[PDB]
Amino acid sequence: LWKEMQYNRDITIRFKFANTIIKSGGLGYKWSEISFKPANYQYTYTRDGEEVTAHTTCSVNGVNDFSFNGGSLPTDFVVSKFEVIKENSYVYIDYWDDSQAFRNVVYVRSLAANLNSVMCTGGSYNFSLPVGQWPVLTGGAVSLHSAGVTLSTQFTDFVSLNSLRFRFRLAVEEPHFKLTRTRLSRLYGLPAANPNNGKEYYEIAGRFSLISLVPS
Amino acid sequence: VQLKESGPGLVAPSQSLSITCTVSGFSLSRYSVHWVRQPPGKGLEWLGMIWNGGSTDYNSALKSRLSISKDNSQSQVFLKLNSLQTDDAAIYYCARNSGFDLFDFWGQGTTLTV
Amino acid sequence: TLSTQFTDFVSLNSL
Amino acid sequence: SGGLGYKNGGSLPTDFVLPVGQ
Amino acid sequence: DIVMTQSHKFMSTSVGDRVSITCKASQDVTSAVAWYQQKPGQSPKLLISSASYRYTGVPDRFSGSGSGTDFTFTISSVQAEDLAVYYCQQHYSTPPTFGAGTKLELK
Repeated sequence: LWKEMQYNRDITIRFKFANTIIKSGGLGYKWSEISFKPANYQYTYTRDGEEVTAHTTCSVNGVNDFSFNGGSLPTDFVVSKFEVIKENSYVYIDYWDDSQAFRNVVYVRSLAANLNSVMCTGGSYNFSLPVGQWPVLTGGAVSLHSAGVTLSTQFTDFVSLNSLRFRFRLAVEEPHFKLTRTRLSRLYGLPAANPNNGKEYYEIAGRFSLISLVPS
Repeated sequence: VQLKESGPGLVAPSQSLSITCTVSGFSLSRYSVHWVRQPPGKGLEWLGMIWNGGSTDYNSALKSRLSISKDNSQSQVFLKLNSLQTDDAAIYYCARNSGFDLFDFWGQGTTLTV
Repeated sequence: TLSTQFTDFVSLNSL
Repeated sequence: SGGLGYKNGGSLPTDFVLPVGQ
Repeated sequence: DIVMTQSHKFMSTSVGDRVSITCKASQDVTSAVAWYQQKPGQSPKLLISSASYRYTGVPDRFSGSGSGTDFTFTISSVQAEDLAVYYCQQHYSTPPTFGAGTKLELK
């Protein structure tokens, strides 16, 4: 004895990035990896005069990885791998909430959502050489445009665990990024050196629409 | 891409109202349509919105009067508003949603005299 | 693990 | 008869009252 | 139901000059304000989608800036076609709320 029900409610998504930098063993002129890493965030906002607490996990896929070769001497500046996101790539945002509307996202008929767009811009990162002038990687920007939503549940032995996923499409914007003291020719994208530019969070606001099968 | 309004133009108080917004150049199963109005000497006000699938969001003050529905085969969206008074005299528009609430393309607009 | 992707009122399932 | 080629199973666009399905 | 108030109702300018139009929001709207243009005998048209992002088919002399509660709108050079009334919108919460309206006058 079941029934279908509709929920039209607002949503705010607050998230941020993370990274991982490592160096290679030796005299100290060569870097090994400048890559991305997932990040978590916890916050509290109000809809309809009621406080809700939510959580967010941000990851990435489809990543373009670059390189630079300064020479073969022991004192040459070599970056073995740094990676950007540009125009053929996706960024993934998980989301779950404290409301009574997420108690009914078990058996879902349909789900759609209208969201704003946000721009993520880059910062700066000094490559610290022990002798000589330091190079620096600076710039970059992309914009995030929405895509579909995915619900996935996982059947282990103990208890079911499910998660909800927002997908986003990218489009490159200005300014370009550059590395100094080298020959990299002013490319586009958002690298993983200083991705969230000293800010506390990014923010996307919108509204969704959920139809689900509930007991009666 | 166009939007075209049509209505009576003149009506007695405490009566009904029926306006059809005929769309062209896009489909009503991929985009969503707004309704707004502007009284004489007033700013623009928001009335309603129908989603891609048939589902509506309404204004809180005018919730117990109006209803929005659409036809997908013959591409049109119609509006109804009953128990009208001398305050409801305005010019009604129909617009298309682009992002969250950005009003991208606009209609020609018909006026209502009471 | 069962996932479902919602594109235009049609479920796109995978196992 | 009608748009999208599905059409009482409900009142949605994609329900039988077929392009995708069995 | 965020109230969006505009301070002035009329502006005056020469055949080439800079124009400044502002409006304030009641609560904190994180950089989500649109701008519109309705010429007489016409329908409105969208110009600036976000707080600073221009639209595709817009002349270059239009620009916008501001965040938080204060939001401004500027024009670099005036024309004879630029006589209209201008509006600022709020697209952060559930009812979208327009402003009062500021009319430009040719002097």
